[PDB]
Amino acid sequence: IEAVGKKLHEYNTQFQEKSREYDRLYEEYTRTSQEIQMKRTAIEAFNETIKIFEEQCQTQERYSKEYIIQRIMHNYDKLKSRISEIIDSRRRLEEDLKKQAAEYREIDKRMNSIKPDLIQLRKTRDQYLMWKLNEWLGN
Amino acid sequence: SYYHHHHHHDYDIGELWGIHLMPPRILVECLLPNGMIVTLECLREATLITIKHELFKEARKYPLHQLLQDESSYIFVSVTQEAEREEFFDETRRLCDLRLFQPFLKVIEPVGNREEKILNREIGFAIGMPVCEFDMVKDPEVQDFRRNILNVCKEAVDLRDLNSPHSRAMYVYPPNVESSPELPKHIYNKLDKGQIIVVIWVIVSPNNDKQKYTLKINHDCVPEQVIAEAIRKKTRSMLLSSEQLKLCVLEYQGKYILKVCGCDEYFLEKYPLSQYKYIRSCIMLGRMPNLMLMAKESLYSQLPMDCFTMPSKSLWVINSALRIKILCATYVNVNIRDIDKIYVRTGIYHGGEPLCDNVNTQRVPCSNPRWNEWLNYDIYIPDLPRAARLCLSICSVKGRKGWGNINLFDYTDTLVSGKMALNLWPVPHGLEDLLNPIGVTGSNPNKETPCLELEFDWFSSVVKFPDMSVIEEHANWSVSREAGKEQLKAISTRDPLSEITEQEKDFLWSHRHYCVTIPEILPKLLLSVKWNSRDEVAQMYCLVKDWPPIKPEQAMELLDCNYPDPMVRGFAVRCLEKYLTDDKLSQYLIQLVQVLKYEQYLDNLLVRFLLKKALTNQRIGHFFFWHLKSEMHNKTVSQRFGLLLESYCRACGMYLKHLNRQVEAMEKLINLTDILKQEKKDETQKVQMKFLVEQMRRPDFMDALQGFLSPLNPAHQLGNLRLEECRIMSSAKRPLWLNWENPDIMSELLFQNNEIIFKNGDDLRQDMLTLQIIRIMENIWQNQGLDLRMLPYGCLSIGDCVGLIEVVRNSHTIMQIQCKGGLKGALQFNSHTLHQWLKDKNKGEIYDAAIDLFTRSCAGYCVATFILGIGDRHNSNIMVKDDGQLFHIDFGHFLDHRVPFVLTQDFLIVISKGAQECTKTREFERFQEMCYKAYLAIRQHANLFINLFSMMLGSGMPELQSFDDIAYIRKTLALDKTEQEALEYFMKQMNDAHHGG
Repeated sequence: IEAVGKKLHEYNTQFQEKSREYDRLYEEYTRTSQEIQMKRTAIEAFNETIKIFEEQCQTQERYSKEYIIQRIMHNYDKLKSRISEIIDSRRRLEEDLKKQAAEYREIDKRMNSIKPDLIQLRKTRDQYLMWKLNEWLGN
Repeated sequence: SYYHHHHHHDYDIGELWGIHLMPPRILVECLLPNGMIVTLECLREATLITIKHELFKEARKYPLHQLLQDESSYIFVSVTQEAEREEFFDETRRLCDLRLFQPFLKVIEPVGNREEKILNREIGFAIGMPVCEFDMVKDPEVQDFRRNILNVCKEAVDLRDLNSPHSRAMYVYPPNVESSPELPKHIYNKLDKGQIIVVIWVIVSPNNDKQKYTLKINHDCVPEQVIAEAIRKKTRSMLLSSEQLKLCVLEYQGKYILKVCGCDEYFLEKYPLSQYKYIRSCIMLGRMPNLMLMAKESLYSQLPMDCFTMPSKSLWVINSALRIKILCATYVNVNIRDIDKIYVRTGIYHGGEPLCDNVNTQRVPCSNPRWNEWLNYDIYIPDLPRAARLCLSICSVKGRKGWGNINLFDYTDTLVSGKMALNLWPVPHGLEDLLNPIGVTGSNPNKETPCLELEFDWFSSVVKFPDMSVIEEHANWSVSREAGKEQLKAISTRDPLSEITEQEKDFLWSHRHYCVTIPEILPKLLLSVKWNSRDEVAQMYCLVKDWPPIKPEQAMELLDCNYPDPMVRGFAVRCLEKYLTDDKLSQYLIQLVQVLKYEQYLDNLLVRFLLKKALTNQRIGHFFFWHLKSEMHNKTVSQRFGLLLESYCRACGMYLKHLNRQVEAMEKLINLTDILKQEKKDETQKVQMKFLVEQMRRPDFMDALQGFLSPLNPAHQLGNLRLEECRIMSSAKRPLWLNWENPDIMSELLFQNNEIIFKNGDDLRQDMLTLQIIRIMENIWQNQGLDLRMLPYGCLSIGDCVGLIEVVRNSHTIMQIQCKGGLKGALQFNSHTLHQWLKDKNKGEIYDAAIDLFTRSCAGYCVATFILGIGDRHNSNIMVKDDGQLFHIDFGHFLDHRVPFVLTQDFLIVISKGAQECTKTREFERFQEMCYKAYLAIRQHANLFINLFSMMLGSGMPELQSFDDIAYIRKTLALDKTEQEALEYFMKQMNDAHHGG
């Protein structure tokens, strides 16, 4: 070794400290995407469900009103009280979602920032290749 | 598969959103038409007919009940977690089985009064997507496809009814046959009485009794001849004159047909007996075939169905150089450091690159990105080939120093013009190196992420042009401006990724007309065209029109990403229609499915080919369904495949019902294995198995997992679960070892108790491909007469990283063999009892045959494994059967990143015990010969494997992106070298790894 010595080897194990951090940052990235789409189809599920519970308390309108013992009662009191728990369930889902988006965009950011750096340290190894034969690779 | 590749030596001649598993008791909110919500406490395994009867028992408590109708006048409906509303007609259905989201049911009367029309939209279930998410796509291509495809469906259904009973029987139960009638001469000699002994059975129940009748008959003796000779035997009597006999073995010859005992095969087609795969396997394996006489009545009785319904200006004559307006992407992700930027790189593409493509002015490296540019690409408009594509991406590197694609033409032939919004795909995984045309990305709005807005040139109503105008490019070749050995059909014999010189492209194009004589050069010729000249291309279209046909092996190359042209592909498809047989079709069915990804438009020639066979040959239908369903989670292909699946399901017939059993069954498995893998069920084997068995005992499981067919081979019925024999193979992601009684009339009787691993974890796809390639090699070998014996066990991917693997009985890893027997501190490799292990099992003249098997198989793998550069083999990759045979499992990691199977001393000893080394024994000499013949044989058929791999580029598989990955296999098989040249190379690699040539 003459000019820049075996200093190009400490550059290689360090190279993996990000080459693998890519892989690990990527699966986190890939995972989180489905995670989101799960949440997103969940909300439509919520929607049509919410949508259904109105169609019910509005059935016992002109159908229950056609009399007004009288205590055909506590049913309606709670049919509202459940709707509350659903709208707030969906509400909770919603905020969990855009956080995961803000997360998704973050995971995207740091990946579209390593990539070029990871690639700029790729060929510095490959160019200076000529600098038993083969021994430097192992460790 | 039939036996367990076991030779007989010297025989001679329940859910809810968020929750995995609903409590054994939940409260379900029932909702009635009177407005009153009741809350019923249901057992999770209860039928809807039981919950309904309850609801209407509880109704008389709840006022306004005077408004409630007859029980048998209503239907339950709810929101499923696929976010849909579903009328629950099949009230047999268990609570836990109706995918459910929130624990509620809502009563209503059967609206849509076509009960039977909505039933059938089951299908979404088999598809894994509601058949109504289609009933809503704007894209007319889609709506057209669904409509225009049913021709094939109508065609197929006809081609089955035409011939009334037999035809169906033959649709279902296709004959399972090798595609050569000629029988290898190393098989013929295991025969060498010239012929074979079979045992044909007759059941005479309710006397239960089964009677054998052993015949020693011709190997090529068709099944009708076998039924005859069998009825001769049974009926021969001291009371029948031979004349009287002959008119009986007649007046009931053909009331019967043949059936493999124990599974569901049926020889129903005039073929040499030995051309059926069952018989040929019985030979190789040293087994006496057992077949059954089945009354046609009792076959033809089994088969119902026959049900099918279906409830639904100018030209290239333009004088301007193509421009495309790039507006604005609305989203990105990063915020500046130094030499970082953003710009929309654009290209015009036909497979790979016409025209010097264009990166548009780099402006604002972050803040809301406008470009408002026009992009002049340096080709004419009339020069654009049908299927030319806009390729774009955004990514940047280091400007100073240190993604989406679009069909330029509609499926309509119309040139694309005006406003377009293009949601972009997240960049792949081993990609920024490019701009990415390979991308399925062809025709591709996504969902809500980065979105480019576009503007295409506009000049009054534009389309492509009937082959009328096209053919009329005779004009060009009648241009003779004569002011200016042929030994080059060597380069037909040249692997597809050989990469050819511009100098050669010119040459081939020059002598283009002198290839309609050497037709197999077509691929190379097609590569030679400058595709950005409407002139060369239109001439091409015309050669192609009446080009001579080509072998499906070669004719497949024209279906990969490199040949994206309706005219090229049509010929290709017409080669496959011409002579690619149901046998070899299901060998290459994976690739043929994958290729569909680069097919530009939904409606097209290849799909219609495939769909039709799949609808004709139920054995193909099965894997066609499964290979497509497997990838429905992948949104780049979902819509295409979903749509393909719907047509298929709507026409396959009774089979649909079978497939759902299959699908319900796999749903249960995927949910169970999940619990164990996740839901903090990282407790202990003992606890887990507790759970495993409690769960499979519940009647929902019992029902789902018992009367179905093996997705690995539907001939194999799967009856009742052995249960005692079921275990979490734990020792991984938690794979399940499952055990089913084989409900066959001659079940244990005559051949098996059925076994299979379900694994929820690994991506099975690569394994799947490599097992496929092993089979293919094994086929090259057997035909060429050069007998080596691989064991490509079953392996089916059924969804995202989920699948079934075939169990092979009486087989062990070398490690197992090593632990079974021995004390000491050293290993000894049980070099003894891995040979002594083989001396036992195989005592006697059996031994020689077992050493042979080992030797064969060992050599087989040794090559296959080097060629494909797989895993890297140790003692828990390598498996031996009592039988003698060696075989590799868990290949895993594909095409390398050299010499994965290093022959340890253990294996050398097995090639009969030699003292100080066994590097030079005549047993080992014999062996080396085989390898050199094996490698040299696969060498001879290299282009095939290049293709197979190449056709397989459209698939996630991190192991296969680029053609340069297939390069490895190009190296390993010898790059430029001669046969006798490369033979040397292989040896150099044998010696380098072994330390002893």
